[PDB]
Amino acid sequence: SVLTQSPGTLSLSPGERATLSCRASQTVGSSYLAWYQQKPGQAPRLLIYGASSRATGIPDRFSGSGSGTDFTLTISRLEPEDFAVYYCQQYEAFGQGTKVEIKRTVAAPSVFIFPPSDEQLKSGTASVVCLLNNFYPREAKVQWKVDNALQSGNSQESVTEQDSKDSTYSLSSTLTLSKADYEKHKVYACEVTQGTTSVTKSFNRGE
Amino acid sequence: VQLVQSGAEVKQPGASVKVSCKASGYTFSDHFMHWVRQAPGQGLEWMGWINPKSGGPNYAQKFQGRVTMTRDRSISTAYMELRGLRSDDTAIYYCARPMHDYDDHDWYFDLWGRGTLVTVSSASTKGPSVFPLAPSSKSTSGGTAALGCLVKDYFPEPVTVSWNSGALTSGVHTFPAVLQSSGLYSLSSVVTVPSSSLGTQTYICNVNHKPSNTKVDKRVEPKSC
Repeated sequence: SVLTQSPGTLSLSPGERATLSCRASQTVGSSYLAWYQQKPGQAPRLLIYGASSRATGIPDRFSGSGSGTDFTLTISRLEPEDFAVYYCQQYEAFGQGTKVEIKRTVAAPSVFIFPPSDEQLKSGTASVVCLLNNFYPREAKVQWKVDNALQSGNSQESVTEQDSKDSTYSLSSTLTLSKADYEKHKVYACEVTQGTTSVTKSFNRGE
Repeated sequence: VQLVQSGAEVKQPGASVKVSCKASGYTFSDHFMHWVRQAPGQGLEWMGWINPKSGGPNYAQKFQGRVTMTRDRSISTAYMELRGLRSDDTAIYYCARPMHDYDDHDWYFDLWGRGTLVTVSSASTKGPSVFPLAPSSKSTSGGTAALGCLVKDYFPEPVTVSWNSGALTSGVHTFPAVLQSSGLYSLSSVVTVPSSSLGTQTYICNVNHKPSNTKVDKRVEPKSC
């Protein structure tokens, strides 16, 4: 069977009902499904075995149900420790997973840009850092433009986890180039796009 | 009731790695031993199981011909050997024990090991190169200044970054490392501080790379532009 889970990003406020989905289409009806919770740096912990049976030590708020191909894991009230990734398993098949996320008001990123340091230029490598600080939701499109030309394949990005205080995300976007390529252009910018808004922070290489 | 595994290992591409999983607190031969790996950021991937009694395993078709699962009933330790390691074989390898089931469906993994980190890379250990993210007019927006450090070209994981020897913790974001095309990890740590304190307070990032026994302290001096 093939297991599919949705939504993979279920953003809900603490204290409200959370409903998850698992579709075992490539199976008969084998009500031999299971549910797991995994936290970063930890192994998965069994929550539901069978269609609806709770595993030992699992609080009452966790429960499961199913009908043929569609199965649901429901948490009646979201505790602070319930915001994690969840997987469903049938025999040896695993779903792609569902991440439960704290829901908060929309926050615009604080866009900062850092030119390559003079020390790094001496080694023949240039790195330009685009910083997105304390925004929400996690979705955001960062595009590098060098002399008003969109770049492709020469940048990488990483995202921090939800901050423990304000439940926001921070995204880094590093543009990696050579010294020769960095010296042949003046204007460098990253365009952050989020919800009909496109903030573009730029600089000139000299100056 | 516990499942201890072997320590993390690093192997070159094309080599082989063997991971142990010793069982405690239960009868080893009464339950099968399954192996499930998880790539960084991906989901769970079932590999195979092995019968402790007879020793006859069953592998997934993806790993067939590359995985050998054995066991030692004397010490209650199960083994998993993967050969022909590829760059995409970097994953955390767990061992899971299915529980006794009323319907004899021995696939409900209630006991898990802490996992074994297996990293496959053609790179050699290198010290991190730390560069300053100097605050300037391009990072000062209405009384708030942004500065940081770029930890680039280091191998292997992990590194630990602090600020002001741990005295500065508010508004500090250390990003997860990204694997560059050169095979070297590269991350960056940032912090937002009042722009009034740029000319008075000193800010130093503390990058520690225990695998290379290198500890770099970098002072971020503000720019004037």
